[PDB]
Amino acid sequence: SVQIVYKPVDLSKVTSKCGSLGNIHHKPGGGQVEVKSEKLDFKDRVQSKIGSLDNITHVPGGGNKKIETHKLTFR
Amino acid sequence: SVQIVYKPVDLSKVTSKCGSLGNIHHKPGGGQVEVKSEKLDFKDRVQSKIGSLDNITHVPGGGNKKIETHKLTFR
Amino acid sequence: SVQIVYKPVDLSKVTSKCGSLGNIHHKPGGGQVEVKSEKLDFKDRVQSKIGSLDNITHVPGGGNKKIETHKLTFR
Amino acid sequence: SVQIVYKPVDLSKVTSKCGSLGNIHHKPGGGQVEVKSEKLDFKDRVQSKIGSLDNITHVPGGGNKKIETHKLTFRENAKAKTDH
Amino acid sequence: SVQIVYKPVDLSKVTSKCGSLGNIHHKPGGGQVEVKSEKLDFKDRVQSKIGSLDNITHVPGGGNKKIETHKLTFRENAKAKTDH
Amino acid sequence: SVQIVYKPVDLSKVTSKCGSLGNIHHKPGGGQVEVKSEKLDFKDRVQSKIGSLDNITHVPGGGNKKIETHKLTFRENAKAKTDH
Repeated sequence: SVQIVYKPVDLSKVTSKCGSLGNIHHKPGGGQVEVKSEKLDFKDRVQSKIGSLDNITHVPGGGNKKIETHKLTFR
Repeated sequence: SVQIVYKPVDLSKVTSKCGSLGNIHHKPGGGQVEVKSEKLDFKDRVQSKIGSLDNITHVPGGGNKKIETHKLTFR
Repeated sequence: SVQIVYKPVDLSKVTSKCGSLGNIHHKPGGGQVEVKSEKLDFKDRVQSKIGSLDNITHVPGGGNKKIETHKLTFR
Repeated sequence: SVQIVYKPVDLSKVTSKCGSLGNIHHKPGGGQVEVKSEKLDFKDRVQSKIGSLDNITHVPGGGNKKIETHKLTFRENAKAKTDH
Repeated sequence: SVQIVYKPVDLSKVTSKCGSLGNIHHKPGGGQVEVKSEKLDFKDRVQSKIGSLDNITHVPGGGNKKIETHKLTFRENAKAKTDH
Repeated sequence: SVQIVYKPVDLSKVTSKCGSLGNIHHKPGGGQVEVKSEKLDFKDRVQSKIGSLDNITHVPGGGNKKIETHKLTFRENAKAKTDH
């Protein structure tokens, strides 16, 4: 007489938390920004920021791969 | 006499939380921004931000893959 | 006599939360933005933001792939 | 309980006088201006100017400017909650 | 309990006088201006300017400027909570 | 309990006088200007300027400038909690 019980239990959790989570920003814009000139003159490939607020999250990551295999072979 | 009981249990979870989640921004616009010139002159490939607020989330990621296989072979 | 009981159980879950979720923005427009000149001249491939508010979510990601295969073979 | 008295007073006096603002007086007594062009060839996205002799005025001045701002803020409350 | 008296006073006197702002008196007695162009050849994204003798004036000045900002803030409250 | 009295007084006297600001007087009696161009050849993203004799004037001055700022803050509260 033969009895096989195959009863594995998976309660696991796989989680990613990526980028900006749960932050508090209080009054971040304040105070003077003054740019006084005669000429501003920007040519090829210029990036300029004057008194700007800029929140960027770039998330190429945070991916999850979960692989499971079950084999019972009886002969 | 042979008895096989194949009863695997999966209660698992696979999760991505990606980008900007649950952030608080309180009064982020405030203060003077002043740009004073006789000329502003912007030519090829210029990016300019004056007093702007900018929230960007780019998420190429956060994908989930969940592969499972079951075999019972009896001979 | 042979008895086979193939009864695998799947209550698992696969989830994506991608982009901007549950964020709070309170009075984000505020303060003076003043741009003051006798000439503004923007030419080829110029991007300009003056006092603008901008929320961008781009999500190429967040995709889910769930694969399961079940084989019972009896000989 | 709460008493707010908001009684700002303006009694200011502003005076401006301007004689001449931004006039063009244009009294050429003689001579000439000559602009000759003969074999021009302009193609994709050309901007061109030949023989500029403009008389131009921009006079936003002479007057006085006041910016005046008041705010009284009483018990401004904000509350923000995130849970996940 | 709470008394706010907001009684700012402006009694200021502001006086401007300007004689001439930003006029052009173009009064040439004689001579000449000549601009001559022949075989000009302009293609992709050319900006060009040949022979400019403009008289141009920009006068935002002469007058007085004041900025005057008042704020009174009483019991401003912000509260922020994150849980996760 | 709480009494706020906000009584700033401006009694300022401000005076400007300007004679001439930023005029062009242009009375050439004679002579010449000549701008000759014969075989110009301009392509991708040329900016060019030839023979400039412009009279240009920028006068924001002459008047007095004041920036005056008042803030009174009574019991401003901010509180922030993060938990995870």
